[PDB]
Amino acid sequence: MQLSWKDIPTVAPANDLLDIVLNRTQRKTPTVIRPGFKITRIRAFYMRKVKYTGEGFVEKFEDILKGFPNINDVHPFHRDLMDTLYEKNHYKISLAAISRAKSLVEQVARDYVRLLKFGQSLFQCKQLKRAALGRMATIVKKLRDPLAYLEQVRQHIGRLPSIDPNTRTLLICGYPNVGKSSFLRCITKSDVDVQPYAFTTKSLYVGHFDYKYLRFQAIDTPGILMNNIEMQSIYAIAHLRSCVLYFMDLSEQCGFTIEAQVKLFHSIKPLFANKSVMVVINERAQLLESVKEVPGVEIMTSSCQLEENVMEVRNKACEKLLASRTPFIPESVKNLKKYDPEDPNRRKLARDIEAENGGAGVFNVNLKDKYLLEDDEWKNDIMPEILDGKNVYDFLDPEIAAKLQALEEEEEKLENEGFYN
Amino acid sequence: GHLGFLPRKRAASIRARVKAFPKDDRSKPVALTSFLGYKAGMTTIVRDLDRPGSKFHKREVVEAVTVVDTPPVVVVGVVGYVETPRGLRSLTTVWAEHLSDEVKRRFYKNWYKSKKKAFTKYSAKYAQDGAGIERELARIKKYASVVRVLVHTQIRKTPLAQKKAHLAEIQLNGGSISEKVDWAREHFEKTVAVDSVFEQNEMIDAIAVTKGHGFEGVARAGQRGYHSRTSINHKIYRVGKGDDEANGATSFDRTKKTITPMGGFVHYGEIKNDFIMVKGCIPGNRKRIVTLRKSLYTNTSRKALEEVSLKWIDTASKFGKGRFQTPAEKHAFMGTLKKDL
Amino acid sequence: YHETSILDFVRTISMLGEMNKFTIDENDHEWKILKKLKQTTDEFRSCIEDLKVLGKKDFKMILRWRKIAREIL
Amino acid sequence: AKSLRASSHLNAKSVKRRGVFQKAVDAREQRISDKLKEDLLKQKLEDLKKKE
Amino acid sequence: NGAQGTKFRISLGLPVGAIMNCADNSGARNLYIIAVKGSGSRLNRLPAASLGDMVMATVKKGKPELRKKVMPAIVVRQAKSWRRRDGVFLYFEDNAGVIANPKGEMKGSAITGPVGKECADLWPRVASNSGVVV
Amino acid sequence: MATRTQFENSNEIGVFSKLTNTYCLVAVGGSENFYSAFEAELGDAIPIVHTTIAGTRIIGRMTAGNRRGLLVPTQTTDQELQHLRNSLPDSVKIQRVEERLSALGNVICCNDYVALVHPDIDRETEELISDVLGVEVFRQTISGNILVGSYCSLSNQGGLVHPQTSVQDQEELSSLLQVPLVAGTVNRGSSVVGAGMVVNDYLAVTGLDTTAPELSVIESIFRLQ
Amino acid sequence: MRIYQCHFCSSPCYPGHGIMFVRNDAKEFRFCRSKCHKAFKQRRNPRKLKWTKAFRKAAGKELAVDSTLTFAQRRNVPVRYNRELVATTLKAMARIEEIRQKRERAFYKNRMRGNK
RNA sequence: GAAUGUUACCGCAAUAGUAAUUGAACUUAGUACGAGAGGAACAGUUCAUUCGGAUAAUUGGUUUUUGCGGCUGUCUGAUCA
RNA sequence: AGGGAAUCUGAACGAGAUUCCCACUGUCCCUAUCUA
Repeated sequence: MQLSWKDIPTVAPANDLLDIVLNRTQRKTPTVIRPGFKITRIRAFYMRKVKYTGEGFVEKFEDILKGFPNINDVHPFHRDLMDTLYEKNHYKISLAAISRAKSLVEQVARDYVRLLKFGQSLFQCKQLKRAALGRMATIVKKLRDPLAYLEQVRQHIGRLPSIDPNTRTLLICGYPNVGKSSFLRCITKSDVDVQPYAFTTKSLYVGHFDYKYLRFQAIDTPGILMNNIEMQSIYAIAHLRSCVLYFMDLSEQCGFTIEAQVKLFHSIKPLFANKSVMVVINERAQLLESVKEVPGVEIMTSSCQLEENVMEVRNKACEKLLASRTPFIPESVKNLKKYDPEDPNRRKLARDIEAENGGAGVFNVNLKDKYLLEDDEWKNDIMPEILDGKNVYDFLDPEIAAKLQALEEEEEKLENEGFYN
Repeated sequence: GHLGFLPRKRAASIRARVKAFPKDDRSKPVALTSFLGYKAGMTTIVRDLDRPGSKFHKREVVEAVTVVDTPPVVVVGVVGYVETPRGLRSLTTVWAEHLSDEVKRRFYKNWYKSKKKAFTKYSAKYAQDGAGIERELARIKKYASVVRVLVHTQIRKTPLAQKKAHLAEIQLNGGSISEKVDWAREHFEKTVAVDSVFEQNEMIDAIAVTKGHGFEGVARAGQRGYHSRTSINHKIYRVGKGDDEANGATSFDRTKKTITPMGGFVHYGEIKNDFIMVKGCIPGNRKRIVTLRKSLYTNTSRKALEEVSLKWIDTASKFGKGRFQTPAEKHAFMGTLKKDL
Repeated sequence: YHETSILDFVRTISMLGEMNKFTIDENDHEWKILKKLKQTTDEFRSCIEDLKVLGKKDFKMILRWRKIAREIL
Repeated sequence: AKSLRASSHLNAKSVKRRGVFQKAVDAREQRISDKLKEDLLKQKLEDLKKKE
Repeated sequence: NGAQGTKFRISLGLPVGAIMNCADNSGARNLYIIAVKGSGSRLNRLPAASLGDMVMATVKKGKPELRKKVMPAIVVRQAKSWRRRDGVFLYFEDNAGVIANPKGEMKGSAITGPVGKECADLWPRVASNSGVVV
Repeated sequence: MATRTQFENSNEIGVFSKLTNTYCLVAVGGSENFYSAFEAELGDAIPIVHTTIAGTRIIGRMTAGNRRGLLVPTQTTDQELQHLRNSLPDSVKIQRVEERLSALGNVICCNDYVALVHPDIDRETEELISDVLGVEVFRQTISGNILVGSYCSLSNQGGLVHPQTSVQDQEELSSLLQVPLVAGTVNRGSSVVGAGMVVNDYLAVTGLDTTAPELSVIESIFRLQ
Repeated sequence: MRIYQCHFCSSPCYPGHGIMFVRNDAKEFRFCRSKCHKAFKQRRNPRKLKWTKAFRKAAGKELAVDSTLTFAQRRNVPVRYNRELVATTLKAMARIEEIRQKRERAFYKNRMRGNK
């Protein structure tokens, strides 16, 4: 599948694997039969056990085979990256041994069930069942080395970083312990050691940052002097759609000659020739212009102690990577200050009200005391809403006293007339 | 079914007795622990719900409540129990010297044929400075780890055609046994009101003999119903008053009406006295005597702590269909009729 | 949910099934002629507004009425 | 799901019962016993109605 | 997934094997229920849906684009008498439901007829694609 | 001014709130953090109303309103209508509208000057929006999406439509509204842009799944900073 | 809380009584009992059936146009709650009820004349 | 249900059975932890599923109250019954 | 004056058989009540 693989079912060390599959067939299947039963129930008993152990080992083997990434079918970076970190031939030898063993176990189960429908005694049938599961055990005992390898690869691939070969990347290179660890330290949130020796870093550390509203990933590298740790860096340069930031130490530090950095830059030149290189400086000055003889290079002088030029290197890197009627506003809002969360002196929100009053789901918010009225003595509203079959809100208007008195006039205009006799 | 509710047999009496009581604190004031009435009624209430965290916070909920009729219980005795390795053991009961016609009726199965000569020699046993009564009351106060109150119901103030009141035993959860037996001494021949035992927003456990369905046919055939059931955690919504008109009036409705529906409840009369409006459905049917105990323990969740703001009481006709709250609203909507004019 | 004039219904059984509201509009001189009848009074006004509340007996109150309107045309 | 007799929930509910949850019941009890004490005086006035 | 806040009990009117109408302008006219997501389990009892419950339902009469794939369906019209907390019992004219993804996001751009109060409360994006509520 | 929040873990802000120039309307959820989300950004300047319509939390896509008025549907109880009037200042009018349709937040997309409506709305409301809100009313469709509210965010400053809107429809519709329109999204490619964010002349509140490349577009077209 | 009118009777529908019916057009048909609800289901004319109020209005057995009946309006523009403006309504509603009852009684007398 | 004087009321409790169940929703949180993608838990509160004990306020159902009404036929020489 | 359309069998058939489409129902979800 995609970038990373943490989600793999664990690999039992071939002795415990036996203790899982065989114990499960002892616990999950019926275990007690008399010799005095019918032969048909004796047959069906031991058949059920051979088959169930068959499905047992196969289930565990299938989990390994489907779980591990199909090395030559994933991605050219990952096909080669796993080839650098692990002996790719042995990685395919190990998984071939599991694929072999699963087909073996399938063959054993299919054999002994077919052989089992001809058993004449409980003893013969028992000897055949013991033969079957013992044979499966022998197959799994022959897997003590590849499964010990598969557990170690599972653990170490489970902790590998997830680089995206389709997002905007930028490799960070140079000699081991130039000061590029301080660069990624001061560009993003990733803890990389700046310990004063050669190979401090042993793998590709990743740092994410955001500029011009976009997802970037700068990949720290161990460095080039060939080793598995060293070749990891070179293949990261080769297979990633990236720009390479080769770092140089124009100082007494690093413990390596600057001329050796020149020799290494021009030697590794072919595989980063397509990548639009940036070079950052952290007779003699003339041999920096010898580095400048490369078609695509730029030279910049910076200091990691200050936080401005480290940002400016990033700016030029990202720039290289992209090319590769009136509204109504009340003055009560305009005059209002901003909400500073770490301020000792501000207004208390309802969030802090409910905490001070205790609990989230226990505090009942008073809908009253928050609405505007003429007299705040009648704030605690009762409001009848219903009187005798007819709801109050339908009768409720202003000037109902004057409207009532109009109907009072309409009383006396019918009072003296003589409708009530 | 449920194997706990076995044997699934007919109860000993309609008045089921309360099996357990709320514990005891020996610093609390003297107060009754269980009350009794007569369950008869069921009705609909709306209320706004101040239950925070819910989907119905500051919304309105309609719900079914039951009206138990509870006339003021009258104290006619006290029982003292010693703590034994065999359980409890009643050593002395004491009575009220002059008891009603109702309880002297409870002492006979055939009331009319008798000379009504129940407590004649017991009242004549009182007839002096006390001397023996105070001796038995000393006997209770000296020993007897728990003290229970003998009461009875006011059957005549209830519309029931039974005339025969029920005796009961109610323990006291007020500390110092001295104050128990002396509360009783202050309460012979006197009556106890409902709201002196309960109030609003209080959880109770109403116990009742469950509506007999007779013979019925491992899922076994036999008797269905008439079992003594205890149901716990029914919230009291309203305690009412007989003399007070506008019991059906809420903070919102405020129309002068009694919770009694038009033409009363079905198969049972009106209400002419104190009542408890309990939420949900209490076991038993109408006309059934229920005994209301209180909670056994501190049962506070937010279903027990919240305040009920009753908005409206449905007093429409349960016998038939409901269209009018008052008789006044029937002939207000109707206009005037034939026999009127 | 469909709305037409009564006059649109006149000029066309099949109409009444799909419809919900026929509308009364007094600005037309045509409706002023239809207003002055022994019909268009006694229950007929409310029958116009709520067409799916009617039933068979109130459909025939309209189907007889349409032919009265067609003879005026 | 935690049971009805789950030990941790019983202990969390005992943390509740020593706070607000009992105090409200211990105020309600005082209001009930108060009205019970009020019920003696009314009946004693109706004793003095006949004693008059 | 998708449902906002708690969900309370209303009566069950739409079992498995019930044909309801389709209400969105996606293309389908009707919907056949096959399974109800988040239901109880008795012996012999069919899974019964109600208003505002995500069911797995197939198109029977509609566009071929909406078919070939069994997809989630939220019931917006019930026609069986359920209860509201405001006193009344109510029911609609017909059974109707709207099709959506497992996240609760709508495929259609508008829902015809009334949408139930409970359904529009629980599902936010149904109320976003609602013309009529209640 | 672009705030990013949630209601009971929900990105659809416009469903659970209605925010205008003179008021903010919020649903009474268990969590008060949504109320405090606005009270942080708006303070005591414009009133934030703890409110419900028909006992539903889904207020913003049920109501209509601007600086002058407020429209609620038929299903609004007289207690909720009493409550809204009590909470609001007397400068803003309130009217319950009786219609075929009840989701007003999906039907009346408006600002302080203009309004877009559903093409099948009644004439009575068409002459009621004109009076209570005092705004120009248009029976206009946004790229065949008949509900104008959920698929168009709108202000006095500018507007935001769903990305399926045609260029011809952008020019034609912005000619009606007289504001610049940009086809954009909210909450990581959600098409519902009206309920995905609440907006006025000085604040834009989105959901916590709205990515920054979309957030820059929102800030630009509504011209905050 | 709202006490409604039955779509058939025009009788008072209390909360927790009868059934509300909603069409695909979406309007509310509240009923007070299943007598009225089944009468609606049968697709009857209410104004033909005598026991309803719709009949009694149009046939004029009861009154239709009156000054007391114009105050039971479905009212829309809300009031800011004055203690006085509610205390006035409480006595106003009890007043208008008395006058409406006396007027209806007078209408019954004016209808039942010529029988003696 | 006889018996242990009769008869009645209130009780005690040996013993026997016993029951609750699981799911997620809001704060706690977009915090801990995290290159990122993502992403918890206790305390507080809110619902629901299954199971049980109930109950009929309302809804729906139900009708030899055959309660009232309508239709068809049939008899009193016709109406009404 | 109960449908309809195919097919297997001896173009309609015949209470031939099967399958599907449409309608209907307590067969069921899930029982409830009444009468004899």
